[PDB]
Amino acid sequence: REFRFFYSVYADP
Amino acid sequence: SKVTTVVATPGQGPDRPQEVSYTDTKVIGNGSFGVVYQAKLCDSGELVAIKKVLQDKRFKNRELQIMRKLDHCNIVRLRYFFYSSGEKKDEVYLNLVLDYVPETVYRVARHYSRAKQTLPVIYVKLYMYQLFRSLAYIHSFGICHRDIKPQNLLLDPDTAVLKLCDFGSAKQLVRGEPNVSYICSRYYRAPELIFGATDYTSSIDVWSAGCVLAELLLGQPIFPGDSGVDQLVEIIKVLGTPTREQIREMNPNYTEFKFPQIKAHPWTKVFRPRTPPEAIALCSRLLEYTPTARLTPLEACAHSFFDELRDPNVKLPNGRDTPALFNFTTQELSSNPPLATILIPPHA
Ligand SMILES: [Cl-]
Repeated sequence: REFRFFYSVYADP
Repeated sequence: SKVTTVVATPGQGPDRPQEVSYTDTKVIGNGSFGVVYQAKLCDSGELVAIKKVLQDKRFKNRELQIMRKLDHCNIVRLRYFFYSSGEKKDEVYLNLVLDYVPETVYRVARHYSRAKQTLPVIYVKLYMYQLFRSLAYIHSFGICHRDIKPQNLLLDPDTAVLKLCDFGSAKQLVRGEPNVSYICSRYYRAPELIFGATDYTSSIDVWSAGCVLAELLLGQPIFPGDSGVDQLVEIIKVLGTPTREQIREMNPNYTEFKFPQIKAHPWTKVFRPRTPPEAIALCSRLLEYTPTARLTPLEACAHSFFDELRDPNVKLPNGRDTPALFNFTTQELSSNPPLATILIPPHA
């Protein structure tokens, strides 16, 4: 929605 | 274990096709013409991102031709490009193979915003300085990104290296030749774009960069809204009602319209009290109604807000060395060559 990648070290997909 | 081979042309260097092999393919995001894959080059083990773009059979792809001539440490590097099928039947897609950067500035911004914490100012200086460098580089070619936003600012959080990505809206602007006004994403559109101007310059990237700086200082977008009216009201609440001279600098077709009558809110009250005054001073020189009054990217790099980065003793919070900041080229400095006095400190 508002993120580029599904994955990030700062959150959960 | 599945290894895929395609013939592909290197992003830079000679126009010579070569066999490229990659493995460990996995979906990492969405694109307008198909999903975005992560892959690992077999020859080097480097991670790459592969995204699909519709190839126009009439004209050369504007994003491809722009990326093949760009080479800058703060811009995502095009490794290879090739053609293939994809989502829609009977369609040929352009595949852009990019160096993979795992995080963005938006992810870091929301990480601190959710925790009700301020992003440390040293990271604000680093990210914005690298962004203005990438803008000064592409603007020197006459290229305007036209879609500056935190999600398009790739970031390696360990080394604090920033790379500008997504040149799908980028265009070499020619004065006297009109452009579409529907570019740039909500929250970050310059007021002349909200006014539907077809005659605009690369200074729309500088407004968008000012919106990014303000968001990093506020913990939330400075000019939110789902329509241009709601966005314009938030802009007017800060900058005040645009004068008729200012509207003519944006879009003279809008000079006689009825706008909300609001006096400007003081810049020192837009942000929290503990915001560094240099950051506030820089934002006031970026978020200006009159496009020619905004700082150029190279002028922004020399602003006093980034003086800490030119300290010979500046160190990252974790303790690492700061990334490359002063390797300016003649092309990058061409808009104002004698500005290298400030930009290149004596220890560089
Ligand atoms: Cl993101």
